[PDB]
Amino acid sequence: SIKIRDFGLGSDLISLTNKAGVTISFTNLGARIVDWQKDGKHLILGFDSAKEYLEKDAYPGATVGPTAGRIKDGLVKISGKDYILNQNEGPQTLHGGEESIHTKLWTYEVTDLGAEVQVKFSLVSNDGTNGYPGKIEMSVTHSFDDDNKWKIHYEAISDKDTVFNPTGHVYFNLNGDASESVENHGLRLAASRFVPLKDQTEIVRGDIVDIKNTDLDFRQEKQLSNAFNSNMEQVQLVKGIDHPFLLDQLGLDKEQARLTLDDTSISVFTDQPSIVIFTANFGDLGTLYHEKKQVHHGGITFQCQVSPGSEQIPELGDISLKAGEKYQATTIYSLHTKLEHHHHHH
Amino acid sequence: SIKIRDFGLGSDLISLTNKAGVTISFTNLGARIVDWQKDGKHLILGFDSAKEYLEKDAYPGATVGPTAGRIKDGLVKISGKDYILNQNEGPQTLHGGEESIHTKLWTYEVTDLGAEVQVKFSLVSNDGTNGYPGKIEMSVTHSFDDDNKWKIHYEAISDKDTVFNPTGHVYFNLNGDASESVENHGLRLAASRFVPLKDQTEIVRGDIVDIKNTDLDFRQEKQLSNAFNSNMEQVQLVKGIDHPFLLDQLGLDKEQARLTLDDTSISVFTDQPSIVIFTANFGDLGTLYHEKKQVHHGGITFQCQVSPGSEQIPELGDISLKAGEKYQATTIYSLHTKL
Ligand SMILES: OC[C@H]1O[C@@H](O)[C@H](O)[C@@H](O)[C@@H]1O
Ligand SMILES: OC[C@H]1O[C@@H](O)[C@H](O)[C@@H](O)[C@@H]1O
Ligand code: NA
Repeated sequence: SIKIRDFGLGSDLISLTNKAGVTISFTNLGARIVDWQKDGKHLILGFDSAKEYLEKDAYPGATVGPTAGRIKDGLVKISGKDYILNQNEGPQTLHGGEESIHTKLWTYEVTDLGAEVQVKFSLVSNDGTNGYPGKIEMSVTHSFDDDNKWKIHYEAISDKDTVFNPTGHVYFNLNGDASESVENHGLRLAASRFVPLKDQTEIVRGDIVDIKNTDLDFRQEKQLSNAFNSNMEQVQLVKGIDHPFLLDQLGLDKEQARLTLDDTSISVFTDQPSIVIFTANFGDLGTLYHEKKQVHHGGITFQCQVSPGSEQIPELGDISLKAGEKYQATTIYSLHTKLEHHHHHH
Repeated sequence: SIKIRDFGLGSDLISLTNKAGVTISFTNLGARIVDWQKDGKHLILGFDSAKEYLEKDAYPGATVGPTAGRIKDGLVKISGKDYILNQNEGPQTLHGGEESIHTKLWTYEVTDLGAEVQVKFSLVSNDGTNGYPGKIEMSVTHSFDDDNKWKIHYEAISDKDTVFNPTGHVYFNLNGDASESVENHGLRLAASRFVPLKDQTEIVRGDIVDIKNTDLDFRQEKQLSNAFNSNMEQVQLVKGIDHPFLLDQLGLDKEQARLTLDDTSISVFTDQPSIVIFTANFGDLGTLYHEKKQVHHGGITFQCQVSPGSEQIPELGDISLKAGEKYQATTIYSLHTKL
């Protein structure tokens, strides 16, 4: 079933319940996921109204872009030309600049396919918005089906050569409580390399490093605590994880990551080459989620996209988008129960 | 009473009914007025869903900007520098360029003051959007009261020197039906001059013209048909009226214009210096409003703002907005019924 109601400030909340009783909800403010529950338990982080997002943290569950991540000095090269984008983090352009797409009300239409329900959000980024050549006609379709798969499908076409590499900013916390650290979760991730950051500004260092057999190696499932407790330079730098991991094998058909807690698992599939993992390294900020003070490490993202830093590390990819060319990207998060045995204590 | 409902594509329809039983409705799609009715008759033109506006005509009732009207060649100069804005009508920038603020979903908040209810719409125009320096934080407040006064109050702040001169694009039609020409309405307007158009491109011609004692003199109430049947080259040029009229006396307290049909009249007040009057000169287009095919001359606007063409005729004013300055504008449409 599908339900809709005002979510505040003119945004709406679209709630779907599939045949298995699982419910998931989205808002057109930032074409974002607001909640995902199983048996009354929140699987992700979210707020209860639109205003909270605007006042507390606008990123959670949002669609971010046009370019996700940081671009050093806000400088990109588009068809031999240098362009400077809005700089909202020091000289850096983070997540598309200020008052970006995650802060706008997108229009939308719901399509009921029975076993699947699609919520297609649309927005036009005008030419020159935040320094980006356009216009860019974007759409993000969020769908949920009877198989417990939440899929995000992105599409875009620009009138001019530009750059495009958006992502989905959901945070998971299988504890269903922000005040509980995700160090108790098990993580499997099919990636043998990562992109180190230069320093506190978080721009890329310039090299790609092999992480096999270090505390960041999750090719074989291990608890997140292993990473959090690590004193490896990079972990200490950011007080957790806040990095792009390069997938070893590409393709929508492969389970790239799996996050488990007891009997619940979330599997990640995508057609993108990297996954930026940020573990809510907010220290004592304590943003309130459902009246619970969020803890350091109280959430984890799996932002699938082309890795940030390609400006400096060309091997990472090319995010350019040619005029008239159709962009597409697909990321899927699937929920499972008793996929494996995970019985630990922390 | 206030009622909020889905208006399509995620947009909302906010309807306010005052003590007199008059109903006015707005949508956050373009911070716009959708309907205004008394005793079951529509006083303005509007559609029944968001999709219609997008498919048929996105301008009716909307907040248009950042700059309302046409800018020759899309060119403006800011702090002595040339800037080219998005061109959406040939080389001109009309109503802020393509996919402008009238096509965006604005956020909003309703404030019930009892005798008056306000709906405050907000939107951020990012720096560089359609060529305009910013970011510009804008808000438009539409309010309605028990005295039948519909007021629009604009506010904006920019992080950078830029240009700003928005307007409200409601079309009135006291016949309550689009298939009926407004030629039968009487119009009074406190302006002795107007700004002629150069040609069919509708860019300003360059001069300011005195209209005293011509078919366009409405200082004394007159029926629109007069203007409409005029042989004035400017009338002939656009097939009706599509021009900026310069108000003789500035100030919000003065009734600047009045539109009448029978027992019903609309008074216009504004703190702006000009009113752009466009009489829906669409010929056979036949846009459908409420299933009624619109006729040529089936509507009239009162776009209060600084006259378009200031790029070429500086006497008209200056639409620059310096960084950090707060822009304000107010326009009121007051409804009256003779007893
Ligand atoms: O929400 C703010 C956070 O956004 C994440 O996507 C970035 O990776 C973090 O470095 C940043 O602190
Ligand atoms: O909606 C399009 C119309 O907008 C009006 O404000 C302009 O004055 C007309 O020239 C134009 O045809
Ligand atoms: Na809505």
